Amino acid sequence: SGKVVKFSYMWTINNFSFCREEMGEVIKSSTFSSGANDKLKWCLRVNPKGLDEESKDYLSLYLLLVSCPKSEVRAKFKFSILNAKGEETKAMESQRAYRFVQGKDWGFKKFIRRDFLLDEANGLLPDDKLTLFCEVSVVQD
Amino acid sequence: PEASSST
Repeated sequence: SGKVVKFSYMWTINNFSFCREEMGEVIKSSTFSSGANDKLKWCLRVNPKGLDEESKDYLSLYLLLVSCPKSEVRAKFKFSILNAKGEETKAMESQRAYRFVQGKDWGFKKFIRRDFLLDEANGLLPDDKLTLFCEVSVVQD
Repeated sequence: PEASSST
């Protein structure tokens, strides 16, 4: 009876400003595991130019449950950006645990303003790299 | 912050 119950996934998207993804198009991370015997599979999904018309000015960011042994899992999540010093910034966290099923995601449609992200003065794209950080806590398997 | 799903 042993489980990975908390985990932090760090994802670097190189040459971010030159990403060709238009509105609605997704960038998908590699799959990562947790729970008992790697039985929970996750990934991240980002819309560099927003999910829809409302989020056009934003990067949209989601955590997707790919696979689980039962019907659902309930989990809290926090997304942030790592700056040039490797420090967390622009954090957003779920207000509570959310119900994930296979093929379902949860996240923030308006995670960060694109213009603020792209402005070199803000230091969020050092060497034009976006580093996203997702910390997950699983309440139930 | 308001969480939402992309489906």
